[PDB]
Amino acid sequence: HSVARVRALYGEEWRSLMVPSAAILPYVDVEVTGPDTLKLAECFQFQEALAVDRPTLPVVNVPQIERGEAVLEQGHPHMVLSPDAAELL
Amino acid sequence: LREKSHFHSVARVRALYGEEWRSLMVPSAAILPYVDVEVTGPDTLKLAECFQFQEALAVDRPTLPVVNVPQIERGEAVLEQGHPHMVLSPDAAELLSQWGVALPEVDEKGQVINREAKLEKHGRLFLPLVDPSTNQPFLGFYGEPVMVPNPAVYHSVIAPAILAYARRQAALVDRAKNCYIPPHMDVPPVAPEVLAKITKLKPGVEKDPQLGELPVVILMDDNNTELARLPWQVDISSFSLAQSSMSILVARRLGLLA
Amino acid sequence: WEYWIQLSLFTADLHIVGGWNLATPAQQQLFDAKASALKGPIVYSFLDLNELETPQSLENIIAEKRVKSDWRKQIFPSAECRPPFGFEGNPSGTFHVM
Amino acid sequence: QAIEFYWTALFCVPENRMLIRSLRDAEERLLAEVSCIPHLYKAALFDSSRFALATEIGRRGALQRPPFLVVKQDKQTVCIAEVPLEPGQLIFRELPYVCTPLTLEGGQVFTTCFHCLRERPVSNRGFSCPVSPHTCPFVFCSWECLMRNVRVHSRECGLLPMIMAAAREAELSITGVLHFCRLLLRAGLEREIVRPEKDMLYNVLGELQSFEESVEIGQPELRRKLTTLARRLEKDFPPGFYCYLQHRELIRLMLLVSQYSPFVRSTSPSAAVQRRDPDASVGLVFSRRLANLPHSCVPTCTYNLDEDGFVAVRALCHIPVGGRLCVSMVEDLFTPSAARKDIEAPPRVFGCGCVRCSDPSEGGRMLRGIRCGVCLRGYCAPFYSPALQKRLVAYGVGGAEVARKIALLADEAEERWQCTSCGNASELLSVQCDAIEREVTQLTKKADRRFVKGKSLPARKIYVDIIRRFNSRLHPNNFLLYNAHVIAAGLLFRDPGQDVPQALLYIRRAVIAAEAVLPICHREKIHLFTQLAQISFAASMADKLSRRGVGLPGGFVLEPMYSAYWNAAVCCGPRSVLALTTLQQLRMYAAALNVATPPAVVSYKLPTVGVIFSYFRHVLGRHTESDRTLRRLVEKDPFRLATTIARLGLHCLMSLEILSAFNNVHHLGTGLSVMAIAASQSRLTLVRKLLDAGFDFLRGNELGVTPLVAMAAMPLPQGGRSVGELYFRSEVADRADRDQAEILRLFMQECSRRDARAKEAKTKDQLMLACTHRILGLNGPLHFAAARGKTELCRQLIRSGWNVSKSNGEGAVPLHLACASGDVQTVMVFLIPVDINVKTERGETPLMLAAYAVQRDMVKLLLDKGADANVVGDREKMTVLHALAAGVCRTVEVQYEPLDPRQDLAAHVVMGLNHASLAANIYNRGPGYLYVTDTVEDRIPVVSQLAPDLFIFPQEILRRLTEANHIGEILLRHCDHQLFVRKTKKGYTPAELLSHLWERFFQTRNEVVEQSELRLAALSHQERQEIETGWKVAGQLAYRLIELLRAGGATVEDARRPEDMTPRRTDLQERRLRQLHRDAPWLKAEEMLK
Amino acid sequence: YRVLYRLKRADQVLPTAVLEFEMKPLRIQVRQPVCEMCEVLPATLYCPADRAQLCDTCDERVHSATRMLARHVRVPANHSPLQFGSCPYHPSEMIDSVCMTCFVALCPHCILIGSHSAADFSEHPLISTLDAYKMVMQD
Amino acid sequence: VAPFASRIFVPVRLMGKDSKFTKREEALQARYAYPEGQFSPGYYVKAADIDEKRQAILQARPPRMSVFEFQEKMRQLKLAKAREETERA
Amino acid sequence: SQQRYSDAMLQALHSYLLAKSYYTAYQSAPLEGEMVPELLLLVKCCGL
Amino acid sequence: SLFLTLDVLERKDYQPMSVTLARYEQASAQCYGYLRWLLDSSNSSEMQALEYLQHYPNKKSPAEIFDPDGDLSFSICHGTPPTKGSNYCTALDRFISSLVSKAQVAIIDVRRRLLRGEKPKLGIRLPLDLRSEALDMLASLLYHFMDVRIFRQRWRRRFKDSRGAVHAEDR
Repeated sequence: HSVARVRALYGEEWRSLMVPSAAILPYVDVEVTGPDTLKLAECFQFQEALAVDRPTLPVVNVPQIERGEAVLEQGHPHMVLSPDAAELL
Repeated sequence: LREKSHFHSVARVRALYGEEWRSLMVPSAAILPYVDVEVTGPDTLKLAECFQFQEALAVDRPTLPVVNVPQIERGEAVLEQGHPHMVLSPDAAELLSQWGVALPEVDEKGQVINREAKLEKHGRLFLPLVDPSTNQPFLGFYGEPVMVPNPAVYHSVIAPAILAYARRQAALVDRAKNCYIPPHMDVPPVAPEVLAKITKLKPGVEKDPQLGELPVVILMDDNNTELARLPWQVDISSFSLAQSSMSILVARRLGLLA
Repeated sequence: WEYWIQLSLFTADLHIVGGWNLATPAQQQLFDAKASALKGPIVYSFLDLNELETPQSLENIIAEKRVKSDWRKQIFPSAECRPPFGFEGNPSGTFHVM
Repeated sequence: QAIEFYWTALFCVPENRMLIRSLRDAEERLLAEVSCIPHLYKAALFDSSRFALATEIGRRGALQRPPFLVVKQDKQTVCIAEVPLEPGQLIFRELPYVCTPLTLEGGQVFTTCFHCLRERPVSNRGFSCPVSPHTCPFVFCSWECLMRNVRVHSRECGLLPMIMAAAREAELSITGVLHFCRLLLRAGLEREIVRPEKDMLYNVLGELQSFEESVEIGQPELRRKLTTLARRLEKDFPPGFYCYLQHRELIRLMLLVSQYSPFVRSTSPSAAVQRRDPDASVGLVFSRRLANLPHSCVPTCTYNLDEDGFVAVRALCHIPVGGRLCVSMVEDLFTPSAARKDIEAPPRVFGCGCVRCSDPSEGGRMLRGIRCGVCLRGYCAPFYSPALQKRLVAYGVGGAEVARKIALLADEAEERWQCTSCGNASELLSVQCDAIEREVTQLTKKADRRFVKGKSLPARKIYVDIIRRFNSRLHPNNFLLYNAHVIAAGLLFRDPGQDVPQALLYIRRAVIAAEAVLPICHREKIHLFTQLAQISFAASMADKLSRRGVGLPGGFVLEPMYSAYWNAAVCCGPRSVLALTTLQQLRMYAAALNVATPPAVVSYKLPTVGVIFSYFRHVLGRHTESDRTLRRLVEKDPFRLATTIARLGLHCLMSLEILSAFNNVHHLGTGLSVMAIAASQSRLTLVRKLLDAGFDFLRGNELGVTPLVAMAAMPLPQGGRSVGELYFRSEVADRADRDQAEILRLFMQECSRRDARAKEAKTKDQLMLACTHRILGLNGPLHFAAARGKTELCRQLIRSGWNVSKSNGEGAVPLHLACASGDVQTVMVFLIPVDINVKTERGETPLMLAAYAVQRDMVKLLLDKGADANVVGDREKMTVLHALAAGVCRTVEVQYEPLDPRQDLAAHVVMGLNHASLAANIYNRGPGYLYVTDTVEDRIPVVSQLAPDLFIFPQEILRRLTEANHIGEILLRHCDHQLFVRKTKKGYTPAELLSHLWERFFQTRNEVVEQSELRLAALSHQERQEIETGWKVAGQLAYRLIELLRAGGATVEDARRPEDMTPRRTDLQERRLRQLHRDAPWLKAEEMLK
Repeated sequence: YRVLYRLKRADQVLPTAVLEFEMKPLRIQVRQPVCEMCEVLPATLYCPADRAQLCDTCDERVHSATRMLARHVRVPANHSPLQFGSCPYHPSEMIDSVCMTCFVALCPHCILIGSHSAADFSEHPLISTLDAYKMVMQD
Repeated sequence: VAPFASRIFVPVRLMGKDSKFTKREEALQARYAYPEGQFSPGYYVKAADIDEKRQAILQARPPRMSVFEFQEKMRQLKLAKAREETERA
Repeated sequence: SQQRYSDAMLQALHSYLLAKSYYTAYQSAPLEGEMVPELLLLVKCCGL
Repeated sequence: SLFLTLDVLERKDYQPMSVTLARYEQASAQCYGYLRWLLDSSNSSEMQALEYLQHYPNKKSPAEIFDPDGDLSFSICHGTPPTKGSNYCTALDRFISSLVSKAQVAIIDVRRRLLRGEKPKLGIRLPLDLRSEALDMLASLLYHFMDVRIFRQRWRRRFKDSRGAVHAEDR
């Protein structure tokens, strides 16, 4: 009768904004095994044997390709002192 | 997992919520078989030439979005059947609020009412975008035209009035008695009668001598009256949402392919 | 007492918050012996405080020392109780029963 | 300080009862005065009106300006302010230029997209690599990103091992280098398209601050390994990889990446609605305008990565005119000062002059405090080591020249401790407090490896051992102590454990330690405050297990959720998914405690209740009480009066005066306004009285639920009296449906009076414009009525003018939601004049949802009116028998929702424990109480596993096969023979798809029975006999249905699928034509005309 | 089954108690068991004869040493009696025992300090709650 | 369009009138206000300098004072100044 | 194999009776020897 | 268990007619601490019961707990017929059996008054206004003369062995 049924409708208040979708999902097993290429990317070594770092000799004369872009005098390279050679001197 | 980004805050949120550190992880041999994909060829690379072309050309050649956009992802409808939900675009809501015009609304059947009153003295600021060749607006979703904001109203009235009226009155009173923010700032208002007569838009390329391919927009009214030479190249991302187009043919029609 | 009200209302949601025995345990024993002297059993009647002949609140019955209701012309609901008065306005609310 | 003095007395005399009791009293008083948002910000969140000449253009065009100017004092990037910034104000709102996730060793992916740090929108769908489409991992997610980043991956895919070996020679963060090379590739491919004088990379180097000379002479190990990587980067790479950049300038750019790129957390929209963890991935992003800020460990701004994928910052404090805008580069700002200024720290972090990093006791936060025994009061703070200090004077004032002057002209690892009460800096204090410091760090690292390998029980055991043993030796703000509090509180709420009140301690001291140290708003304060109120509500429940009184009051469970919502608005967004899901948590918790009044500005009082007891006792039926006893109810909850009147519809003149004041406030329990809850139940006489008196009927809540939407959202009241295809339904349902039709009609006349008086502000269109956020899937009012089986409501919705073919969410027509409800009459009225065949974006018909639910009279009804039984999907290739298969044995219901009513303890309390909730799988009669079940999938169409009565008892299965066999029989004479062989996306005929899903249902059956519930143990031999007869017959009908879906297709000679047929010319041409029809829909007008 | 009674006498109605209640459910906090000697793994199998809950690594060292311990039947851990538990008189100890002559739920601390603490047994039978649940279902 | 709200409600717009709430509001918004100089203003500046910090941490404490001396200060402050103020008045 | 010994009763007995019902009408021989596998299940689970 | 029943009894909340004031404040949803029973019922009762002895208000010093005129010295002296005949009924085995019996008579009488409510007349302070000389005699004996190693040894093996500890009681 009442008390139990009408309390169930007060449970229907907070299920009002709750709608069945149109998803039809057929869950079928898919297996994981195969070549793992992030393994192969992270197991790879270089063969040059770069030595330890020492104080360096900067090259004084070089075309000015400062900050990537190519500055020209009026259309030709304008051979000039490099900034790291200015730092050494 | 030896970093100052593990072993810390990213894990104390998770163990608070009662899951494991064994999760959030998957080897990269289960990402592919679980998530099916369809092939992308060189045409996705060639199409991506002109998406960075909108982004890089930002401070000088501002983009023009489409307010007639759906909530559905492209490439699923046919544009004569199927009735998706109409919405105003996110980047169009940002741009319209940035320029200083009221936010409009898009109806269910795709027509945008104009909640403004200043427009009537100098034409229309919400006009359909029209095909360059056949001179008819693009039928967007149910037959109604794809419509975009008009920069002709924008550069003529609003754009000089922000700097000249508002900023000069504020500076000469606050600083004296007690920066160049808006973009473009180029060719002046042409004529108030040109402002009065405008209804159509056209994505063209132009700009030959020292630019090569810098697309502009051609502005028309009724029997092909070429009036305004405003830059404002169209947003290819919002246009492709409006057409559910999915491939290179948008850059062919819009001229953005280079 | 909670399982009593749960039985009377068909509701596995009702849970007791408190109680007040308005009778001494010696008085409960005297009433039990008088009932067996009458050769009759004892039935629990779960009434609303406002269903009685004259309604009293909890603060009314404690202060005045008497529940002033003529039990002769009074009708006692047994077993199934009606929903307590108010109910369908605030179903997940607090009520009283005597 | 009251906590401080109670703690030292606990160190003097342990236990002592009154010491640990007055400590617990003083801490929860302190929490009650710090966990409260100001009432003005409180009402601003629940205002609900937000979600409802040339000078004038100048005024509103200038009070929208970007509130920042990038000014250039010295070499810095000082950002100044011009407008009074309220907290929660959006400032920059840009794109992320380039981003990388947390790549790590072991070949592990964060199960999100490698690009575009987001949750994938569809878990079983994605885009592909250009170079190696399906051998390379890291599939893309959307077409907004495949156009964004396909060339930066084309240059990177072949060189991924090339950069992997570079990062291990020069030891670095692998994410720190992989972001940098992405910045090189993307900027390099931008130099191809722009003229070579202006670029963003041209702007970054030259205009940003770029600590260089502070790196050469200070923390020199930073410079040497960046040189090791750059020397490698120059010689076995193409010169265009680094944009032809110099070696010295390469060192500049590598510092430019490390010191301007923050760790962001990608919140996910599906785990937010599923109540699980947000922040599913973490990684670097870079933006130009984001990098134009100065770093400070005391922020005025916090950055985020939004769900639409826009990096933006908001306002924390109340930055006035001439203010500063600062973000923390440090992702964990609670990290101690020594690890902030770590040798591996970015240079911008390493040089920072905030009060926490200059004052030794972290600016009064006192994050490193260990008990000083000389004075036995107060705690001693550490200092920077002399080795650190010598290398650190290169960043402040003229730090460059003071550094070189000491270098030419002229115990180190040990750092001193200083007490802040009596001032003692002895070697005794620096070996005693060092001894405590090493012991707690070693213990926290021991559980750090214990938790990471997954052995969670001993990880909690030794964290709790830290909290119980050292404890008073530690200040209540330590990095060791608070990290022990948060882990042990979560692992004593989930995991085996949860004694429960000991976790209530550990989350309570965690929230206090977080608010005194972390900034005013933070992302982590969303999580800590949510679990503080969750354990508080569970401790209120465990008290109600014990002696049954009051429990914790409503303040201790609501206010932590309120601060969690305010931090959700400031940090993540006022309209993001995380803020809305925490708000649904707030409303569900408010309904359990029965508070029912949103905190607002109005707070309408009634100071004359004592006379109108003739009406107040009438509405709640209680004719007993006195003056003061319900005068409590009007001050504590004025709005419960409005809700009881709206649900129990009274049309008196006094009733209209009562409801007239309460209009703008919606609710706190469910968020429906006064009229909205009045019309949700059929109260036609009250609804008429409100509309003709001018009540608001158009605004919606935060999700967008207008009163008409909530009206159709209400389940139809069933279970009443008597009866009414044998389509009988209760007269309570009959009167409810027809009165709600009259309510919708009165809505239409109320539009007509407000729209015939004048023009514009078209209330007709605003009533049709009523949909919801994608969390519920863009559902409209016609959609809601179709899913609820309301026949008379959707008939009036059709007549008034709502579109029958309107779509929501996953392309669903209302006929889809009507056949999902199972009501025959709702399906009929949607096709009385039609779309008897129609497809979604997945490609399903109403017939295939009819076979999924396995309903006999629904499949028969559609087949009579002309449903095409040969429709194959274009995205799944899934047919009507493919829907009957796996609908025979489905283990997952897919359901839209605002939050889970499955794991909330508050959802069981609010919504109740009855037959209706058990059928909706709200609570569960399963083995565990709540725990954490199988995660299935993270989709915004939230998938949820069904109750474990499907697997145990053979009642639902045996019932389902009987009409599944009959549906196969009625479809046998209607379907063709080609569909019996047609394959799905996994290569299955409809016959052996059913055989395969029967085996998978059998494997899950043996798994569920083995884990078991004690209902199986408590079984008589007769009931065990009846179960095993049930599953033998269930296997009998399963094979009988398999032979039914197989033997029909055995009379066809063609086994090859139709797309593998050798084709006949015109089908090649027309597939090319319809491809260009969808590709270029604009060529139609130019074709037929010209 | 609604019955309405009218009593002739007013010396026949003794009111007993005023009871106030809330209408919202109250679920028992349930605790699926953990291993006894080492709280390092969740319990997987509970042996009723040993009345103890163990994991897989501990079942093979307790019962797999002598021969009389290998004969013990072991049930899954969700049959454990300790999952019913608060013993609300003394919280944080779980109900393992149900008195059958009293129909009351007790814990080990609740039999030493609480209700069934004085001289008793041989008139107070107690069992495990797993057995008690078996008799309700099999009526 | 407005509901034409009733006269039987007294709103009162919750602003400063009633002491306890008028200081609780400003206490809670004091934490949300702009801090003074606490940020990183570019350049570092260190004030750690251990030896003056012994004095700079003393620096604020109340006077260190015994109860037997407290009784004699409250006698000389109450009794003597009362004799002065009664003589003046 | 694991711990049950009572569900293994009923599934073995059911495969016994369902095989036997086929083996009394397909051919006139109730025992056919192929029911040995679950016969071994029946005796061992009865004794345990 | 005499001292653990006292430990549980003092730990319970007792309060005046503000019970009904807190019921009205439950529907609203002193004010400083509400939940106290549940918070401190988290550690073992072994720790709490020993410190219940530790802070007992009025105990007896060792000098006069062996008062040569007192009742403890009396029960070892005069009386107590010597161990002859059968069984083992030695001197203080009878008297700290009589003190335990008398202490239950007081403590049960206290619990009966707490069920009525009997609010006290408006430290560790005991339940209602006790003059409990038998409880004080037993408290001091447990306070000066035992060691905690075997108190923990046999009572940890009593709580988690509630079956074996009560069967070895009779056998």
